[PDB]
Amino acid sequence: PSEAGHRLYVKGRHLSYQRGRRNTHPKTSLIKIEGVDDTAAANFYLGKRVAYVYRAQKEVRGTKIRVIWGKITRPHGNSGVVRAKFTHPLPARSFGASVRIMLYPSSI
Amino acid sequence: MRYIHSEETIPVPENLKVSIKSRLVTVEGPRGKLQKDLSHIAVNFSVVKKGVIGLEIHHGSRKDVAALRTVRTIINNMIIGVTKGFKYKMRYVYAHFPINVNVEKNAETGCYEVEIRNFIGEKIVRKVVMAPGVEVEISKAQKDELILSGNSLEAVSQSAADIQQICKVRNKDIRKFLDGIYVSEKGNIV
Amino acid sequence: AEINVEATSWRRVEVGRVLKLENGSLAAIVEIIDHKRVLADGPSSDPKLATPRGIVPLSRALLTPIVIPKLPRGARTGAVKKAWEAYGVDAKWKETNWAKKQLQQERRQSLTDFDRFKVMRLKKQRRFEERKALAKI
Amino acid sequence: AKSARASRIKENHQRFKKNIAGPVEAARLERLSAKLMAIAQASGVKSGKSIGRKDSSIVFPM
Amino acid sequence: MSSFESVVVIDGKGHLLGRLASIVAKQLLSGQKIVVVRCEALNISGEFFRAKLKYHAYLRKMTRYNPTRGGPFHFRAPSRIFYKAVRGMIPHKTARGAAALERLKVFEGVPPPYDKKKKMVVPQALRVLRLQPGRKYCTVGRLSHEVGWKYQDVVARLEERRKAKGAAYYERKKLAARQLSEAKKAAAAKVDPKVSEALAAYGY
Amino acid sequence: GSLAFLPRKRAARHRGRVKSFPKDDPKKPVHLTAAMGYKAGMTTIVRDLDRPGAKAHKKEVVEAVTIIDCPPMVVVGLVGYIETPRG
Amino acid sequence: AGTINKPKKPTSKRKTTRLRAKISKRAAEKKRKERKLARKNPEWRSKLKKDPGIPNLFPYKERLLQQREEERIRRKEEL
Amino acid sequence: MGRLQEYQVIGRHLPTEANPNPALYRMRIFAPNEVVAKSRFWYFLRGLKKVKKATGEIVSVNVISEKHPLKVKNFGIWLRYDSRSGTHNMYKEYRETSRVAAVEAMYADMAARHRARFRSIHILKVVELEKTEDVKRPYIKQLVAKNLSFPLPHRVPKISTKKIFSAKRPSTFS
RNA sequence: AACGCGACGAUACUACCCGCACGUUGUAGACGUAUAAGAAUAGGCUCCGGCCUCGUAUCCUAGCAGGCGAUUCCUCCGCCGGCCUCGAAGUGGCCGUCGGUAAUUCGCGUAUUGCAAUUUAGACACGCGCGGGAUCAAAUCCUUUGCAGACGACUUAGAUGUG
Repeated sequence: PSEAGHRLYVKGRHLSYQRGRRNTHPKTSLIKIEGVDDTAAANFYLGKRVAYVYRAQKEVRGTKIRVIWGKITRPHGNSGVVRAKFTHPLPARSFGASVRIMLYPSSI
Repeated sequence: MRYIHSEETIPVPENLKVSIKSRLVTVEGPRGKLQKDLSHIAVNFSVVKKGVIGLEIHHGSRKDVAALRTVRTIINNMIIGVTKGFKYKMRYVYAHFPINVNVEKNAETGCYEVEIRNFIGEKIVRKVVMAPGVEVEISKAQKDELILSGNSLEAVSQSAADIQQICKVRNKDIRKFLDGIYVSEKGNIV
Repeated sequence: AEINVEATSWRRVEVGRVLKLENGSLAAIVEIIDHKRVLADGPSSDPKLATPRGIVPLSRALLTPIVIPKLPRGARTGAVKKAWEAYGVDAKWKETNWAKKQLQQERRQSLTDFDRFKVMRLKKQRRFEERKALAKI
Repeated sequence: AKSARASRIKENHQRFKKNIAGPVEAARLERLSAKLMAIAQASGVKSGKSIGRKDSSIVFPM
Repeated sequence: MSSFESVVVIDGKGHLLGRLASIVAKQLLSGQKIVVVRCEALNISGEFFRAKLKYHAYLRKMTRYNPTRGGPFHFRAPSRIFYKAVRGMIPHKTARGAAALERLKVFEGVPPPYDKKKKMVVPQALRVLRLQPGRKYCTVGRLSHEVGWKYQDVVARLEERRKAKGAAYYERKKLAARQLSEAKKAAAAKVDPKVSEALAAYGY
Repeated sequence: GSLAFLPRKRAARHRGRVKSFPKDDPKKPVHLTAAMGYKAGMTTIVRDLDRPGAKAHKKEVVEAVTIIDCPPMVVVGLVGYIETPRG
Repeated sequence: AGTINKPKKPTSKRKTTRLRAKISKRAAEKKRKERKLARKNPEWRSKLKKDPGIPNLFPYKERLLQQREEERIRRKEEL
Repeated sequence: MGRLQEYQVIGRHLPTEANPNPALYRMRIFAPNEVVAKSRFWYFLRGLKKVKKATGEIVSVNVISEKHPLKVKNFGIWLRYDSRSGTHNMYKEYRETSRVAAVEAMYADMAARHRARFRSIHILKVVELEKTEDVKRPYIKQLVAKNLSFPLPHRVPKISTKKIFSAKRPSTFS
């Protein structure tokens, strides 16, 4: 009875794309990491890896869970929000969904 | 101009108990007890001497220290009401139609009721219900006069104003029709 | 004539009141500039509680229950120093509840991962004893 | 003409309600309720004394 | 500290309407589920006749041909007033705005499902922390009751019952806390001095 | 017409509903509020009028009256309602 | 008035662009007319203006006036 | 306004054959930097005398600072400001630790109370009041009242602005 | 409100409830998704000693994704029942059985997924199965009625009867 958790990642929320008043740039996404509130806390996570884990209907190679991979690039603003760059831009319906921030590559 | 400090004092007589909670003020004395909330005014209460209560304000404005004046006067009015009481002496006069005033006290709600009849010969009966804690009597010292006494000056004065306002003429001449109930004397029971 | 009054009990800004700064430091008021800024000095020998003489805002400050009794207004660093070790401000600060809370926070922050595991194990033992005690009553 | 929603008219109606219709309808209701009464009287869990459970939403599903 | 929860319950008592609506709307669009209670205890800065005048102008605003469809539906409940504020602050004419409106729930009073849950508070919208002490303010409950809300008294009675139950709960909680403190002293004697000193050095 | 009887629609139900019972207080005796009947017709009567102040006072007036067949109703149930913030 | 119970039609603060321009051109025209009348100027202009003087609430007014006097005599004797 | 320090600027008309060794004027001004110091120096000399930047040179610019900026002083500022009606004299007082701080407060107070601007304000004379008797304004005078001590009622706690939700209702007492 | 809600009646197949096998079944988005006083903020809380900037708090938190056995422990969970409780859109307490359980220490197993690849693991919903219990209904068309009616619609009647 281990009765404990198994989380090795930090929770995060995909908020929106990099955008101006009208134009939006799906290349870069905005991620709010759980617990980070300033640029130094963001600087800790620049370079860390980020995964968007969702589910589809058809199983391809043993699973229905798809993943979109990316990494944290640079802090955004002063509130701890970060910019993330993925292999593919996030689906847009995912504005408000969870992203997993994994601590690798690690520098500590 | 943001005056740093302003202070004022109410002296409390030897025979009263002034219990003040956060901004609730309750005064007990021989006449009875009166309670009032002044939570709408920013003020600090303290004890400066043996029988002196200090009300104080910090970093306030001129309006704020004026409110301090108002609070001091209200608390002193409560104290003197609980010591000496408050008495309004009213007179009813008429030209042709005598005004009939009946005073009754009912067990329910513990209030007094004043019934006024035959004002300018009118067939309407005018009922005025006194606030709780104010006693009204037909006193046999002068004629056509009514004594309205109590502990709360506000209640006493408002009851007097209610009677005076309920007996007022309409569509007549102010200079010719001179009948009604008027406040003649104001003071203390003791 | 008995009056029962319980409104507030504030701590006054005054010459000799020592106040805490968000660096965790202490500084005694030596002069009052306005209702928002004062002149203060921390001459404490402890580097963690030392504060250079200067202007401090009361918004950034927090008033501790320690007051140096009779140091003159506008006293320079030497006088504030002599008053500080004469009154023993550091010992009273250490005995205050705020300093204990800060020390607990510092220990919990400096606590490592193996230390976290040992903390959990020891808390489990102490909790076994606490549950035994609570079951009886 | 005074409106049907005039304050003085409402006060007169209140007095009339309280001093005539009140007593009349009270006596009428006493008699009628008397006739109604005449016609009418013409373990906890396993007994029903303890009121237990018979047989969209307000909360978010977890 | 920017914490994510299943759903946060906000006790609307003492909160400024627009600021609480702004925070709630941002959380909804970020993906947090919110539940606001005591919208009747919400507050609006300014004076009560100012709020009542604003609501009466809102009542003026009406569609001409057929009020039944298309017309501005004037809701008289404080929960629906708060909902109107939040809806005006989010883009309700998009699927994302509709999703945020579906993460938002609002009630009058504290329903029994939420009377036993922890009610949070937002410091950025608290009246005692935001308003200058001399300024005036009004309550959305008074505004709703004066503009046509029919259920002020029922909500007041239900709140009184809930508070009596809460008083009983708090008596039980005080008894439990006394028992917990006693046990901790008794058990301390029967714990190894090493565990205690170790925990004290570690800050526990 | 009057804008108070609009949306000039057919009645949703043939029976017709009360929509408001008189307010209740515990001090009055226990009684029922409403009843039912079937319109049979209407007829003419003569009443010895006692309307003090009327010109037909202490006189015979001819009036039209409606007659409602009212067989006794049977009680077959009891419903209980609670007060909620929604009604 | 019964403004609280029955407010009237609001006075829109949404500026229209037809007027937001009229006011700009009218301001420009007013500035031009001001400059033209200042050019005309059938009224004398002097060189020295009325100096209001030193405020009397200044606590060192006596010393400043004394310095002014001594400077006057020094300049007069030197020149 | 901004960050200011005291500047003395000395300047002179360019030497000529007719008038060698010119008058060598000097004055003290308040500027964010030496560029603005020189610009307003030439502005004031153009306004007063017949010296322009083209025919003049800056002999010296020197940063003068406060002798004792760790001690509290009262300053009296006599100034001119021009509004739509004309130029007005004002004397105000500021309780600060330096002349630059006093002028900071003066510009802020002018902007807040009379909507005056930097080019609309002329600073004639800023003085350090020697004795307490020299204070004429009741606010600084109540600040220099004897045995001054006051509380701080209704202090809103400084809560981190990203701490959106809190479990305990905050207190405004300490 | 024809995309607001409630109570009650009767519900043949279907599947109406239960047990547990799952689903190459859906989800505006589990991963400890843990935490109920009320009330004031120019005051409050309490164990009556005292305490209150501060939720960077409290609980919980170790074991092949959490095995097997032992020393030792009566602690924390869980399911059923019994008594009661909760109606604002309905749940929790105590007791009882049975089931699991590092508060201390130890032994036997983890390898090879090969240097990372969502740690496919939660919830609610719906479907398809098994073996246990329960039940054997209505509406529409049609004829009829005129309390209704442009036509739909509506009030009625049609199984033996006060038809």
